[PDB]
Amino acid sequence: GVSVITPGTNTSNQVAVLYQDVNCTEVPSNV
Amino acid sequence: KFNGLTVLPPLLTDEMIAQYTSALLAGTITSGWTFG
Ligand SMILES: *[C@@H]1O[C@H](CO)[C@@H](O)[C@H](O)[C@H]1NC(C)=O
Ligand SMILES: *[C@@H]1O[C@H](CO)[C@@H](O)[C@H](O)[C@H]1NC(C)=O
Repeated sequence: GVSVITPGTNTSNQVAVLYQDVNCTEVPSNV
Repeated sequence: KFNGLTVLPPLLTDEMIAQYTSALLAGTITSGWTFG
């Protein structure tokens, strides 16, 4: 699954992304 | 693990919950009912 973490569009438009229980070496800065 | 089925982890780990119970237990051994 893929989840999007946002502070709210009334604060910012930046976003972070969680790839759930996926090893972070096979996803396709801060990893 | 499976087909479209996943298990999400709880927000509090087991370490955090054991920390909470040791804080309750040290509060009661040492202050009685005053800390609540
Ligand atoms: C939402 O926007 C309004 C006006 O743009 C502002 O007054 C309010 O503080 C904002 N809320 C947050 C949580 O930033
Ligand atoms: C992801 O794969 C690498 C390569 O084998 C491994 O070293 C790493 O431990 C894996 N991730 C986790 C969370 O174990």
